[PDB]
Amino acid sequence: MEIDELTALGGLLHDIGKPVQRAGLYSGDHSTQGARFLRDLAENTGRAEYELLSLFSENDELMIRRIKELSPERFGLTMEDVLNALWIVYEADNLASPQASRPLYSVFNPGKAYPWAELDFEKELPVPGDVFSIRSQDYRELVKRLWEELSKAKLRSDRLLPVLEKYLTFVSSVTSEGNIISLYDHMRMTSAIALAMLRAGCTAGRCRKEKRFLLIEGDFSGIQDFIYRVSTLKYLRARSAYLELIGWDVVLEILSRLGLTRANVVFNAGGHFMIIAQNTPDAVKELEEIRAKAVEWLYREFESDLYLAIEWEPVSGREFGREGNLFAEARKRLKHKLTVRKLKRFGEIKGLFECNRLVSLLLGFGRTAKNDAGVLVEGPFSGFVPYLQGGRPVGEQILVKNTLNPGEIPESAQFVPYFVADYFKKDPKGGVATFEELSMASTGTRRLGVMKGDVDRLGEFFSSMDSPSKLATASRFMDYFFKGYIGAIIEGKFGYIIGDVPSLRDWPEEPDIVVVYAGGDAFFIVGAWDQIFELAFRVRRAFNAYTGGKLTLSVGLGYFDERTPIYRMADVVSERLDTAKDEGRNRVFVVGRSRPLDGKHKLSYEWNHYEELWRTYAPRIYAGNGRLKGKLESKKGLLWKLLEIRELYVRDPNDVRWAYLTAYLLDLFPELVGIDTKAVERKEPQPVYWVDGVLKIVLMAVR
Amino acid sequence: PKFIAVKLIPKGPFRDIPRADTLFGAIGNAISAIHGQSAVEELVDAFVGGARISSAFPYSGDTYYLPKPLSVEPALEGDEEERYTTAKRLRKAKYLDLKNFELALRLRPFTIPEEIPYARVDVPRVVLDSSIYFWEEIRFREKSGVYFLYSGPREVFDGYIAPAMRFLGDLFEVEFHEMKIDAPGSEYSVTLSNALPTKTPVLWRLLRKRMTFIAEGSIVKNDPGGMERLELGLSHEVYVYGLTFPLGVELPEG
RNA sequence: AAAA
RNA sequence: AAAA
Repeated sequence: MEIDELTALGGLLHDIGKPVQRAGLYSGDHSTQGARFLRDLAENTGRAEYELLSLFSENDELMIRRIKELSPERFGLTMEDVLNALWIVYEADNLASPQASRPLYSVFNPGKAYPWAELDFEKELPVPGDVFSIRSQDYRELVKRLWEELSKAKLRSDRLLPVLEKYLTFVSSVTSEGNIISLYDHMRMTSAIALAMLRAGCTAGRCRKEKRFLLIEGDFSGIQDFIYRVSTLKYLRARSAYLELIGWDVVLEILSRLGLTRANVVFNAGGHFMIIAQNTPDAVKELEEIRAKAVEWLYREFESDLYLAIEWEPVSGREFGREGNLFAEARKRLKHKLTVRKLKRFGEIKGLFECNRLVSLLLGFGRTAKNDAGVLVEGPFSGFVPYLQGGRPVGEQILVKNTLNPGEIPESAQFVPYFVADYFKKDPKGGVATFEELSMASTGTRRLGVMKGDVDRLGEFFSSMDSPSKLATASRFMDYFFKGYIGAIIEGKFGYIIGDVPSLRDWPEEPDIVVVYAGGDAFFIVGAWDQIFELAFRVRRAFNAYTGGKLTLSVGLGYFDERTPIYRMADVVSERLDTAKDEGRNRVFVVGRSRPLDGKHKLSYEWNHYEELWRTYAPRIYAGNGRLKGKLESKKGLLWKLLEIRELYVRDPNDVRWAYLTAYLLDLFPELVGIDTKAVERKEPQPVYWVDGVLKIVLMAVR
Repeated sequence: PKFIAVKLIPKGPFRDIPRADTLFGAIGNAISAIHGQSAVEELVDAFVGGARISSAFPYSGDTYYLPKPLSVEPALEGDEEERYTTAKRLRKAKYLDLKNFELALRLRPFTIPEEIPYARVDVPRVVLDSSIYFWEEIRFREKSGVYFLYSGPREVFDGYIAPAMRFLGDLFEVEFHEMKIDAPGSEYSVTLSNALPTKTPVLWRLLRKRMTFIAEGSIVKNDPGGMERLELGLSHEVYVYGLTFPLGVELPEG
């Protein structure tokens, strides 16, 4: 041990009492029951540190003697060091911030609650639902697996964070109604604020009213240019993978040089990271060096393409909480410094005004020295050595893909679990499928499907967060939808949650789908055009259930000649995402369309509106699996005529010719024959305007 | 101050909205073809001596557009669901009309154009394996096109800029107009031209061409920019224009 | 390009 | 929303 490791582990384990009082193991309240659990655990196995760490869950005279009985010297600590750790973690617990059957209520919708489950991406989709009691038999099963895992874990924050994450993400931190904070998140932010207070040199209300903390934020800018402008799909995934490693290399560099723990990472999603740190002179000097060195490396490696904007703000304990929302106000002053810094891009290089192994982008990567045999790619501070199943890992830190389990890695190696959505269609060769092979798998027209998606007003959602631990639950839960569950949605899971969606075919066992990126609040996914079309609706439905029906996505879809260069496809779907946003959010740009430019005609559809149109029109004309209804085999012409009629409505929505034509050649589309006054008075389009969204899709499927 | 606006009236699609470095390039070239290098040397002297041209900007009828100064981006906090939404359209806008440009300079409220009088158009063609390539063309709306500003002696304009521009039209026609831009007195300026800076700027966007320019709308403090003579083995010395076209600009304290 |  |  040392005071650092102690204050961090104590921050983490301060509240381990909560699950043991709710498992009914030791009669008393969470404080004493937590002490008893770790003391019981220390005497089992025989690890004395758990009895030292047991002190945290509990005018000091009694405690002074309990601390002496433990003999601090045995662990290389003073009696005085332990008193600080305990007072620090006690303050850290307040700043991070009634029955016992109460579940975690959803941060997306506080009126709905999570069933008890452990974080498992392979199992069922977390859906906020009706408020149920959690039995003290679910908590008892938890506390046993929690005791089994802690018996084996090396007792460093990196081996403890994961087991606390497996088992306590879906546990309420405090069993009050409308409570939104995950216990795991409360625990990691208490450890975060604790280690920072220690590092800020404060001891024995000083650090609370003083600016002893830094909020550090890093935002990458030019990500689109870095990723989508090249000269193949393989390359695109490789650049995407590369950006995530560059970002980790900078995050772990800051944690390493400031003497901090992965618990100090509030979030690392979508090219944004936030870290809580000590406001010391040593720390600001150490950040400026890292900022300067990371920018110089980006400039040399990719020219002006990929910038990293790093800023920090001095902050007090006050500002981690409410007083009438100081935390959001602090985060706003930080954002503003980041916007200024993004308008001074590469200003940290005074010199300014005078790929062979990439594509290949195993269980993770070793973060080693730049100069090391086997280094496949390099970041600004470190080399990355691929960690393969049949091989041994290399480096101080090990990045491990899509598990919270350390595995057969050395005990000196820092465990850094990272989640990535990397689903791809496997080809006969076994390689990741090409634009061409995906396009070829399409129903009817051979086109590549491309979709870009975005949560609406994420910034707004995050700024109604009062506390670090709230924001930590918000960012993690948001990130895990995209990193954790989009793979499962692609595989065809959650059929009962998703329901009937616009579809042109039976969902394949192995979909013609490759993810480029899914993380933070966004996705870029390509595949067979008909499978991409359906996937937009599956993802929107999964996301609606995942939130409380309180958060919305907008999506841009496009259907392209497989020979269209990436940069065009990305610009067109980017334009259509932007269009869906500007027309009101919670919209999908389904297909390219013509319209009157009278300021009344939206190009995108409201999700529910398109889904009702599909329900209404598709079954009357489309059999499924590339097949028109029997009625329409010899009358496929009716469908083109409706589109020709719709063009004369687009020419002039006011000229009433289109209505004469609709009556004459139509009982297959009755709701298009009469003029709808209801729409006219409401200043909205005629039904005919909307129908192309369904007909164009059917006609693509049936060619 | 007051300036000469050079209106390029387009007789078909353009390939690019030209910025100051390529306008100077073309003008310098034309003058070489008409009066020889003697005259190129004098044009350079006039510019080093205080003369300036802006980059080309859209006009529509009697409406002149100017680059949105980067000064207003950090200031945009001057509803809850209206701030974020408008704020993302202010950040996306490349151009303001003359009147709204003059308001932005003094950090007063201003409105964005709703239409831009041109359209970038990626025209596709199959390249016989087959691939698809795009050529971008700027199609202008009706009575619309592109203009740039000249600041300096009338004799440099009459003797070099005017004759250069007619030769260059040979595709466009050219007409000249007086333009007044009200700008506040200030330690700080916006450039209406892309520029090779001599100091580190206040606010900027980079522009890679290999040369590193700051973009039209960037903010400088007493940066006149600079020209580069350089040798590419191609007979004549080539001059690269990166002088600033400064208008005074009020900043927020940040 | 709403944290890609 | 010059991939109207």
